[PDB]
Amino acid sequence: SAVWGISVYGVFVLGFYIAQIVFSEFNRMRLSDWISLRPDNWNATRVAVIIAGYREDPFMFKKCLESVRDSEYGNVARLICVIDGDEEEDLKMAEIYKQVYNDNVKKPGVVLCESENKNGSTIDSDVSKNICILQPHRGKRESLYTGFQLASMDPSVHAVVLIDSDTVLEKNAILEVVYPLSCDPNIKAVAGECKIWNTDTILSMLVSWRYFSAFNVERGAQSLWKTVQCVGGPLGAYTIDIINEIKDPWITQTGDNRRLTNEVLMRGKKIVYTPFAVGWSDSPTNVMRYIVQQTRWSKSWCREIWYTLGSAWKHGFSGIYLAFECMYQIMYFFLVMYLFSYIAIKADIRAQTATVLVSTLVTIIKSSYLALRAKNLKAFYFVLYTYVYFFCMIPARITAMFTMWLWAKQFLITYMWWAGVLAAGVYSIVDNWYFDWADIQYRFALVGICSYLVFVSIVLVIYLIGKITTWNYTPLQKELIEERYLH
Amino acid sequence: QVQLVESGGGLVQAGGSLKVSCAASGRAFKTYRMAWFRQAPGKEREFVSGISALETTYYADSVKGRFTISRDNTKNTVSLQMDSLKPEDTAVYYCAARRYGGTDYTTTGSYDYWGQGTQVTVSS
Amino acid sequence: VQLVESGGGLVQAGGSLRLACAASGRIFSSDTLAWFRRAPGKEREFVAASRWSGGGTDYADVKGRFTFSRDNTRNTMCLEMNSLKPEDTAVYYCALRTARDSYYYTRNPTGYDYWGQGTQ
Ligand SMILES: CC(C)CCC[C@@H](C)[C@H]1CC[C@H]2[C@@H]3CC=C4C[C@@H](OC(=O)CCC(=O)O)CC[C@]4(C)[C@H]3CC[C@]12C
Ligand SMILES: CCCCCCCCCCCCO[C@@H]1O[C@H](CO)[C@@H](O[C@H]2O[C@H](CO)[C@@H](O)[C@H](O)[C@H]2O)[C@H](O)[C@H]1O
Ligand SMILES: [Mn+2]
Ligand SMILES: [Mn+2]
Repeated sequence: SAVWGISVYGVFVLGFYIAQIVFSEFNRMRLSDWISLRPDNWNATRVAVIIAGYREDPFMFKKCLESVRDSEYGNVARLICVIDGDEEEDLKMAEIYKQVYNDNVKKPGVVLCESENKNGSTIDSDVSKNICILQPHRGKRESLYTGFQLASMDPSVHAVVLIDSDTVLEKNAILEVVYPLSCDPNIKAVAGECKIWNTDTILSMLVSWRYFSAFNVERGAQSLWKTVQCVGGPLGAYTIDIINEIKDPWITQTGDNRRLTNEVLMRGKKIVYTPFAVGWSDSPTNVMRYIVQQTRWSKSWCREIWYTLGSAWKHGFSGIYLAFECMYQIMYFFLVMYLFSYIAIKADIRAQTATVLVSTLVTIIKSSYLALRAKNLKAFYFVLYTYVYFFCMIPARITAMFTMWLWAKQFLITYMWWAGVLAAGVYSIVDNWYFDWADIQYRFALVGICSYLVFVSIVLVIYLIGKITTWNYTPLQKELIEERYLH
Repeated sequence: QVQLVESGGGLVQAGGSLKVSCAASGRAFKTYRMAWFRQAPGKEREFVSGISALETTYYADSVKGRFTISRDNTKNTVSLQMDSLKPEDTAVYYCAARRYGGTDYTTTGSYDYWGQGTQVTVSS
Repeated sequence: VQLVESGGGLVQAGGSLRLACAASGRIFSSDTLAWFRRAPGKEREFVAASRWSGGGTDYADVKGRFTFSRDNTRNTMCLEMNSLKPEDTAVYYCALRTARDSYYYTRNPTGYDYWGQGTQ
């Protein structure tokens, strides 16, 4: 029974991942074939770049603005920078914008989406000049809607680029997010790659490879069938007609970009993900903040599940993959929970050692593929993501399920999960307190657990050596620290 | 520590069967490797059979295909089923238990908790 | 951004000149680097422009004869004027335009806020 369950877990985890790898590779081949036909110095889609932010680091906001300005795309109509706030502290963003761009900061007294006349011409007069708006703080959706209306008042603008206030774009990110829109009349959105640059912490180092996997594999797989989720945010291109069609139902809903993407998909429109457009953002360095962020992400995903399933019904035989993935995530969560619960109350050393060895092996295979794809030996740190998942995501999923003092609603379930895991480990240790070197099964269990501990210790020591030698830092991170030292 | 009390025995004619049971009155029986030893009237103790904490059956020579050892952990017992007796199998059968031990499961000194012994005899 | 241009002098009829404009200060790959000519009298005359990353826009009077190149690594650009004529020898400026106020191509000297010193 235990062997059958472990084999089922192994196949269930390593078969969908292999299928996703194959689909992402085929999406990469399709996009490469599309790009190989792109004429040199191609600029046919007029683009307005939208930056929506709220009290970002003055250094990182300046880096984002400079990365936008230092972009090689030849057809950029305008830059729209919307700031969720007109308070005294929110003027720092305007000052940074004036440092990097013109003195066209506007402070309307109203939020554009909460007015009888929502046209961008009510708060703007010239579409040629880059614009900065200081609008009252309502949310990411309201600032994004103001940016959409400011971009839509120029009839010559064909597409729109959404980036975060902290995204350091590559010199060809805009070109590679806007090119796929012209390769298919039914493609109304493109998702770009987001890369974590601040790999100076054990959590951020693993979150960087989690982002790499979840973008490359898990979005090329969706883009093969052209049903990518969560487009926009750090980097994403939207056609102007589709946003003109879907902005009102999206803003009048009773910012995660999930509902915007589902509004695109519910109308039968294709969405691709390009791995050749890269924008650099950061990740939380704190475990607890990561826990609350993942709780919010899981709450958003669980809220937009019926709408996602309905969206993956408008595609005749496509969208079956989207529905299968939506069911697979739930089935995987409950499979992991059931496996841990079963092997935790039985206190069988053979089963626990087999489970940890199989999980380590499958994560080693996944990390090997990640290293091959990224050409980076640091992708083997992803074997340590098992701890991050088991100790931050499962509490996050349970909290999202249960919440849909302020400390209790955020961390009580996490602390209870930690206490339960500790109690299960202690019970398994005290229920199997014996030594028998004459038994081959006990020898196998002890040697397996000791080898697993030695492996994880060696990986941790390698990470520590890299941290001391600053070998874990991305080149952009080294550049950013060097720039910060002297401002 | 486990206190081992043994049952079974009696007389068998030839080519028959028997069962010897050993109940342990300790605390954590499922962690104890158990063993059955025989002592001939004019010889020393010999390892006959054994079962590990994770069930793994060991049998000696002239015993592999005839005996069968099992353990119950709900009722803390270890049982040896001698399904084919020969006149050489007339010996006192003891049960031994251990929790911590090395590679040697055969020597009398490998097990620290011992039973009293049930006389098992077969007459021609 | 400080622009300094070198190269230029007396040329006898048809020939070739190479003017190098070096920029002190980072360019943003969206700043249109141009060359403007000022004959004795007249006004500033646009002769060439190109964005710092990629592009190209040559004046009608110089189209075909003048070649515009950008190093993009040493922060210098070069203008090669081949098959010279007596009517274009006075002054070249190699101005710069920043895509801060707007991204619109200008071709007018007013839109260039950084200029060099006159070079024959
Ligand atoms: C009291 C002390 C002495 C020990 C208590 C902690 C252990 C009981 C914990 C620490 C590490 C835990 C493991 C860490 C990671 C995983 C991965 C998890 O599988 C995954 O989530 C990986 C997903 C993938 O394979 O990609 C299954 C549970 C398991 C084995 C956990 C089982 C319980 C372990 C051994
Ligand atoms: C009953 C089943 C129990 C739970 C099991 C299934 C739960 C699965 C949860 C999947 C969550 C992963 O989905 C995650 O969602 C969040 C928002 O929703 C997205 O997050 C997106 O929005 C946020 C904020 O705008 C941005 O910072 C982030 O850059 C962007 O990508 C993640 O990119 C996507 O990967
Ligand atoms: Mn930030
Ligand atoms: Mn960020």
